[PDB]
Amino acid sequence: RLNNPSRCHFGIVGSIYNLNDSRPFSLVDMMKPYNYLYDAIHDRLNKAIAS
Amino acid sequence: MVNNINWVKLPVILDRLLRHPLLTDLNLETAIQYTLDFISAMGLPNVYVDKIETIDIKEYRGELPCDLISINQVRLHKNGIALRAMTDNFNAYPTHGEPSFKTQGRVIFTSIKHEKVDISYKAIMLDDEGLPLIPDNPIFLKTLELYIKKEWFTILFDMGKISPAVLNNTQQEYAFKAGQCNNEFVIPSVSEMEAITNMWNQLIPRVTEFRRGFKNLGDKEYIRVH
Repeated sequence: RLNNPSRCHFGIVGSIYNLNDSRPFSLVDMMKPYNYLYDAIHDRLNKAIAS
Repeated sequence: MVNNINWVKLPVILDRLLRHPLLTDLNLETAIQYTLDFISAMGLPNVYVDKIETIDIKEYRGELPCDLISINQVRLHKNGIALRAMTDNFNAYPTHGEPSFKTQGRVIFTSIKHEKVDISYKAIMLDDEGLPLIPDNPIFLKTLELYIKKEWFTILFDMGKISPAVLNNTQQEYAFKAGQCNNEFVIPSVSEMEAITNMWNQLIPRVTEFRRGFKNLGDKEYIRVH
């Protein structure tokens, strides 16, 4: 940068999709419990279909 | 069962029967037979002694223990995998899968040629004398007393030495105490209801506790929080 000799970084650029300095609560995180419940209930459904 | 099976010797029942003047010709010899008959007719699994005993299979056949009455499980010794009932009609017969078993007498017919199998079986608790040993549960004792009284009165009625009303009363009382004794030994305790509860509520059903020795049947099913 022009005025600050100490401003430098690496080629790596990115972002965390977080809320207020926390770890990111992703979309998959907030859909995962429902997917697990779906899998368990469909397990019951399949075992019912077998019997 | 809520209560504990404290063992007592067989003539405890003759203490109680012989209170009746009409049962004074009863003996230990008669009590043994009718006690074994009562034990079988009720079919309570808490009255038997659980034992585990390994045997060798020579070729689809193995020698069975002497005191065996009923088998809880058979499994392979090296793997621990349980065996199922054999449905095959030509098991070791060749022409020109998973392991299973079949037991008739002193012989167990497995589908495996040469392995050691572990058998978890039920026997009768014996006395210092080679005799059956009965629970001291006064419900069990009263029901066995009423069983023997009912049989003796049935003989005496076949003779005509007892009134039909007396036999009818004896049969009524024995029937009620038989039902009550059945419920006493079978209704689970608190720990057995925790095991049954942990068997009952599974979000992910567990359907393979036969493979193990039903070890994890009453284990609680934990779901991680997300």
